[PDB]
Amino acid sequence: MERKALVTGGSRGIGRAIAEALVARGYRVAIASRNPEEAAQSLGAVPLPTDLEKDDPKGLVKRALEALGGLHVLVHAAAVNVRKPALELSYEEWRRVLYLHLDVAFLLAQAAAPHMAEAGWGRVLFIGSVTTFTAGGPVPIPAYTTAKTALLGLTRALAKEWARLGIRVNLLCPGYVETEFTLPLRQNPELYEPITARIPMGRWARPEEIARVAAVLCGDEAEYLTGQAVAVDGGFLAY
Amino acid sequence: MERKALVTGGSRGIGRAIAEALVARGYRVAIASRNPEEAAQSLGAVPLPTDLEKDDPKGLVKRALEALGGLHVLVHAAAVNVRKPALELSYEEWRRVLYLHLDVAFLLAQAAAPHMAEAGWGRVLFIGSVTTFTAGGPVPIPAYTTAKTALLGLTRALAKEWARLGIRVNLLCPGYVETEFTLPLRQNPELYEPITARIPMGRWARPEEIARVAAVLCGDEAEYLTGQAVAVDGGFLAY
Repeated sequence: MERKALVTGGSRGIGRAIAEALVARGYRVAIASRNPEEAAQSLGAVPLPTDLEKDDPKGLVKRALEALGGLHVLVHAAAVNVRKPALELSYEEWRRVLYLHLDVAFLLAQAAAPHMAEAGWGRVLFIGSVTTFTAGGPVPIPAYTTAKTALLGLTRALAKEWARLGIRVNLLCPGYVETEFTLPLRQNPELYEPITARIPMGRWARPEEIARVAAVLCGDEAEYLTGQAVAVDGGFLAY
Repeated sequence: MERKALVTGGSRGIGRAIAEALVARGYRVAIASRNPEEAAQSLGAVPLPTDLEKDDPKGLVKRALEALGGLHVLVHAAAVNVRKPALELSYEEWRRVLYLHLDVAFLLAQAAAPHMAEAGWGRVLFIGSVTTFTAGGPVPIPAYTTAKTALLGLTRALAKEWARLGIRVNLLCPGYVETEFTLPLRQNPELYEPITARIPMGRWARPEEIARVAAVLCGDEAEYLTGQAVAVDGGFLAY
């Protein structure tokens, strides 16, 4: 395969859809997650079992390099969250969310960049949220909101630093998507109704619809597109 | 051809590159401009001679419908500007810039929407600028800045209104691109140097690089992407 890609959180939800879209583009893909074997076998990707809440990120990148024979694309779609308001949230919980979403994003990108630079072409795709621009509405998710907003700053910073190395860095911000990660949200009218009423398209996205844009940001289409957030939200933020 | 597209300002610069990219996607394209015949013949599109600074916009849309047998995509890339500071600018000049960039955007979209709605699928692509987010730096372009920023509001408004009609509306914001429209800017060190120093990628874009993203926003990739600005600027805004 052409481009070599590593997708964390690639066995479920959005990550899985992105991995599938990249395989469809002819990329050699490695899927990292706690239990990536089923997804890897089904999608035709390389499985890299890992617990990114504990395992050294650069170690995962090394494994990806060894498994793929190079590294051009990094998509950090790993998911996790502690849905509690700030007054209830413990520092440990705050750190758990910020570590996986933000610190690991930095560590993975830092480790992957030299390989992309050597190849003279790279794409880093961080995953944001509508909470990169708002506070989540009826849902108490301060840590998640902070982390997903922080990613926009990291995106701009790395895009600036690595622009001359052939690397493009962007933040894909999906809106409300039908996935297991959002399963608890959709199964409650008091929350689903008010949120959906603000989506002009009147429906939540299918993971594959989000992946179409992720693929663009991981390809030649993004040659002159870097340091930006791209929201794919059915019109939610515009409402 | 599949999708039917109308591209204004499609015989030169960014518009021409977008028209070419759409033809490459298998779309039946109509190019509108003062003298679109050479471009239409070269690219394999339908020429629609028109002076959008004077001719009724809905009349152009009608001609496009007749020439293409339908209408799914509208790209308003027509260009014009009066580079004078606010204290020097006359109301007539202010209106000239706002009319072509903004009023005509509204009139063209308003006329095209019913046809897209009937087809159950549509894409409206307005063209912004880095001045949709800033004031142009060393260049005195208040009218242009105002118009290109206004387009973001129009984009959100129309995206919201037409979401359930199958229409997606977005604003492609190109950075500094090598075109004849920007020819006077590039031929002056005192202006080119300070601007380029703020582009992380260290170079201006080729029209075709911008068109790659325009094509995405005029295709199925943008199914769940609406009411947004997408900046393709080599990292300029992020710097």
